[PDB]
Amino acid sequence: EPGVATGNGQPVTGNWLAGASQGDGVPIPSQIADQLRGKEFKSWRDFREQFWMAVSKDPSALENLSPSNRYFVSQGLAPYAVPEEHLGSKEKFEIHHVVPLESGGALYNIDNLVIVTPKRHSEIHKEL
Amino acid sequence: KNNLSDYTESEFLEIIEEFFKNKSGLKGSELEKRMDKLVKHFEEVTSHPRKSGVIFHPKPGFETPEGIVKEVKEWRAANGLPGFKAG
Repeated sequence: EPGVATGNGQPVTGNWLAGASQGDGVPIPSQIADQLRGKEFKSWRDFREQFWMAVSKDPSALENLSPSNRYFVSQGLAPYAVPEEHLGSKEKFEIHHVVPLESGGALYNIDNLVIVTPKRHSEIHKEL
Repeated sequence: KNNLSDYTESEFLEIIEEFFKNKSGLKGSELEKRMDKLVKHFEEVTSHPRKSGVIFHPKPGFETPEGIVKEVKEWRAANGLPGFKAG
């Protein structure tokens, strides 16, 4: 289902991907939101690719990623979290909606998106 | 293919380099599913405890394809496991 991205994100800089393993995830940085807001996406898969590609153009994110993860996000691929934050075969950083569409969050609302590790995602689910 | 000992060091390095460049030429979902396959294959044949962490979260100095291969070689030698094909 095609849509249009909205939202301002949240202004924090540094290792923002370090918060993905803590709390209920890390909100999307404003400078990332800037690249996505006002753009149209043909599918969620399309948005996901564009999201990481935007992460790949962000120095605040690149500097805290390994050369390998830097290449991945440059190709629109999700980066891999540390082994400690894996969940079996689930290893990639994940984009997740804070509130689901039937509760009733928006599909391309950047302010409704957070990044979480596979481990933290399971821990979040258990707290619900 | 099936085991690490089936690989020469140069052949295995060839796979690792794909985690830094687009060798396949694939894009989007097809590229990701190939890299998915390579990651899980990496973890399978090396049996390294840090799994994909060797690639995506390497120790300082071992961030490059050469470093990744060297970490694999060193760890397997330290655990009395068969190394790469010669050579």
